[PDB]
Amino acid sequence: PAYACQRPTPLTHHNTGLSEALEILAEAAGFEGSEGRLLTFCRAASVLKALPSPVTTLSQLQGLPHFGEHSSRVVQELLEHGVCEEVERVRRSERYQTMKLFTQIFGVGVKTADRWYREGLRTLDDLREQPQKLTQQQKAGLQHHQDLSTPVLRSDVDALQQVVEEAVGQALPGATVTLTGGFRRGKLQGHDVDFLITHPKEGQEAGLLPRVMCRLQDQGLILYHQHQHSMDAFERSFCIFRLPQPGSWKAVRVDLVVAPVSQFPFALLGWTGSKLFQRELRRFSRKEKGLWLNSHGLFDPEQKTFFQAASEEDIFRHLGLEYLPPEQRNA
DNA sequence: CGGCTTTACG
DNA sequence: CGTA
DNA sequence: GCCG
Ligand SMILES: Nc1nc2c(ncn2[C@H]2C[C@H](O)[C@@H](COP(=O)(O)NP(=O)(O)OP(=O)(O)O)O2)c(=O)[nH]1
Ligand SMILES: [K+]
Ligand SMILES: [Mg+2]
Ligand SMILES: [Mg+2]
Ligand SMILES: [Mg+2]
Repeated sequence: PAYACQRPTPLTHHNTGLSEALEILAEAAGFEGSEGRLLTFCRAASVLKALPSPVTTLSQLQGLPHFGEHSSRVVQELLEHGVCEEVERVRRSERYQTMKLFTQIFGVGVKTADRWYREGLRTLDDLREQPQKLTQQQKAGLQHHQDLSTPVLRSDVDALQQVVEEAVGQALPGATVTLTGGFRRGKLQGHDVDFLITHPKEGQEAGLLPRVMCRLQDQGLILYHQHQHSMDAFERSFCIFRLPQPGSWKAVRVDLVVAPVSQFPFALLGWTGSKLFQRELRRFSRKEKGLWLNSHGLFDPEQKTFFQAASEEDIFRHLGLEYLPPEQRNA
């Protein structure tokens, strides 16, 4: 199928080297402001992730969506020689390495990274030498960069889920906490931990994060937090937690999002990802079904009505798609 | 060409 | 501009 | 970069 939401995409697969190479080119395209090329290379990579066995010959690419001349050439060289010269050229280029370093800082996007690169900056120390030019978010991302570069593990997730569950339960009787993001899709490692919070009585979830954050801050667990007030915007908090470790601690990015229970299935679907799965699903909804999907709902612009969903299964059914559990959304 | 997910908040 |  |  042409859309990633039409096919199961497991976390581990049979074309790891080929997908890795295409995702290098996708990332590099993004660094150069070519978001169309990034999307195609990402889609091509995801098609290989969905295949039931390894690609060993070029003919297997015939008929595969999103494989044109460029993506096919990359696979051809990897099959024939074990490397793709274009990919290796990107890997060792100063532009790619610096843009990857900068864009992985919390608070730095492609545009900021590119400006810093054009200004001649190249290292984290170059950034630190002019703290007056950094936002508070970027200061926090640099302050904690080493820890934030360290993979978050399942044991960290379990520990953070307990402290968030404890704080949410202290802030609002009856509130629930659901692990979302990459760990819900079965990832064993990740860049952060994402939690979705709700309450079974519509409206009772309002005003929750300030209470949650105060209780976390009084335990000394919050190194950074950025709160966004709240339906078409959820209350959200992008945090850096201080996570205890044997004899020490490490900083961990944690995202908290609160949804009213009426919108919980849409929030869970959106925050579970993957990012490409989400994009593909929303593209499918609009272009194939004429319905507008976001993290709050599913809108019929002809009838001018929102679909009330009680589950992710409801949403897949309303879109005419076979249900995919989170572990098969690893597009 | 025209499109490419989503979009309020800080 | 940045954040999911 | 690929699709229509
Ligand atoms: N609308 C929108 N949703 C996004 C975007 N990026 C991600 N999402 C959605 C889809 C994402 O799955 C979800 C959580 O975002 P992460 O925590 O940044 N990523 P994940 O947990 O998958 O992996 P890891 O943390 O290990 O890097 O938010 C975006 O630019 N826009
Ligand atoms: K970043
Ligand atoms: Mg173009
Ligand atoms: Mg995450
Ligand atoms: Mg996150």
